[PDB]
Amino acid sequence: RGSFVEMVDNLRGKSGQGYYVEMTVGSPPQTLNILVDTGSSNFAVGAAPHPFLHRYYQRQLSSTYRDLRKGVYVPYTQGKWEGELGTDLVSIPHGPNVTVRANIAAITESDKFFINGSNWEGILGLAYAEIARPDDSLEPFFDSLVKQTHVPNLFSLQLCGASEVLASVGGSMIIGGIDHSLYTGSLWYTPIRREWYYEVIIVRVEINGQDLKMDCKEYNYDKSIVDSGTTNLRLPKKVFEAAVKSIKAASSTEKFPDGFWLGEQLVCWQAGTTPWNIFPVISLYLMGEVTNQSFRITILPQQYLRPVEDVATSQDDCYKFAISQSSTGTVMGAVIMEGFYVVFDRARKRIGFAVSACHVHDEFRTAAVEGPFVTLDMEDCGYNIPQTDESRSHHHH
Ligand SMILES: NC1=N[C@@]2(CO1)c1cc(-c3cncc(Cl)c3)ccc1O[C@@H]1COCC[C@H]12
Ligand code: NI
Repeated sequence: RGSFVEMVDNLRGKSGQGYYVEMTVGSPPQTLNILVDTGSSNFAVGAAPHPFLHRYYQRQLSSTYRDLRKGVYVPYTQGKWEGELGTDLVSIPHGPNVTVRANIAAITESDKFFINGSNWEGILGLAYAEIARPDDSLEPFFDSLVKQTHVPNLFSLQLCGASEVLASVGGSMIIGGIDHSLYTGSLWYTPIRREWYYEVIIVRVEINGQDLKMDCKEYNYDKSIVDSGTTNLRLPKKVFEAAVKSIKAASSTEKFPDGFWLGEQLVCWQAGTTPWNIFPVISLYLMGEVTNQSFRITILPQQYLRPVEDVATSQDDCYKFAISQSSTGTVMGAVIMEGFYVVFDRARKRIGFAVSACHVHDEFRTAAVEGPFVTLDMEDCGYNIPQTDESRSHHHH
C-alpha cells in the first residue's frame, strides 16, 4: 500500500461544526453525512424528521434492517440524543470497498445535538466499546468493520483547516492504512494509555519555548484525549490559566478584551495584516514508546486562532481564540489535529503524529513534530481517576 487515493479528501464540513464523512445505511444504500468523532463510540443517525435535517435514515425502506428491540439514552454536557437500537448494512463510499452489518442507533429524539447548517445527520463514534451506550456490549462500528472484513485495525485522519456562510473545511479519513502523501517528515508515536477514549499522556508543555513548569500530572488531570469531535484545544483549569497568562504576555503589544480570551469575542485586523509573529507557538510533549522518551508537537497561532468571516467586518480578518478551559482533562481537538496527520493505530495501541501536508503556516514558522527528547528518571505523568462504587460494582464478563 502506502497510497489510498480513493479515500483522500473524503471529509467535509463547516468551520467549527465538525468534520463529516459520507456513509450509506440500509439496502439499497441511503446516503447520510456522518460526524467523525474519535471522542465517542456509538454509530447513531437521525431517523426521524427534525428542523435541522433535510433527510434521515428511513428504516422501513431498508430490506436488511433489523430492530434490536432496545432503546438508548445519551445525555452529555452540551446536549442529548436518544433512539432505538438496530442493525443494518453500512458502507463508506469513499472508504474501503466493503459492506458490514453494524449496530445503528436510530435517533428519534434529541436536544442541542443537530446543528443548523453543519450538513451532518449522524455521528460515527470511533472510540472504544468501554464508552459505548447503553454499555460496552454494544459493538462500535470500527470493531465490526475489522471483525467482518480484512481491513487492518487502524485509521488515520488529516483534518485541514480554513461572508454569509461559514468557511468550508476538508480532510481525509484513511481507513486501514497510512497515506504517505498526507504528511512530511517523521511519524512519531505516543502510547494509547487505555482503550476507552484515545487517551494519551502529556509530559511537558511549552509556550514559545518556555516551560510551564507544572507537575506533569496536572497536564493529564483527569485525562488527556485525542478528539476529532472537539473544535478547541481544551486544557485543565490550572493549565489553561497558566497558558493564557503566557500567551497574553507574548502578545502584550495588543490589548484584547476579556471576551476574546474567553472565546466569546472576535478580534480583527485589516485584511492580510494579522501580526502572527506576536503570538507564541505552543508545544505539547507526548510520552514516547520508549520509557524516558518524549516527542513534541508544536502548533502555531494559525491553528489556535480560528478564522471567522463576519458580515459587518468583511473587509477585515477576524479570529476566535480556540483554547478553552476544561474540567474533564485535556482535549486535543481540531486546534491540535489540524496541524498534523494523526494515525489511530489501534492494532499497536498507539497514536502517530506527523506534520500535515495541508496545515496552515507562514514563511517563518511551521507546525512541527520533533524528537526524541530524553528525560533521565521520567516521572509517571498519568492521573488515576478515583474509583466510584458505581464503576467498581460492574462485572466484566
Ligand atoms: N467528542 C465529542 N462528541 C460530542 C462532544 O464531544 C459531540 C460533538 C459535536 C460537535 C459539535 N460541533 C463541533 C464538533 Cl467538532 C463536534 C456534536 C455532537 C456530539 O455528540 C456526542 C454524543 O456523545 C457524547 C460526546 C458528544
Ligand atoms: Ni458477574
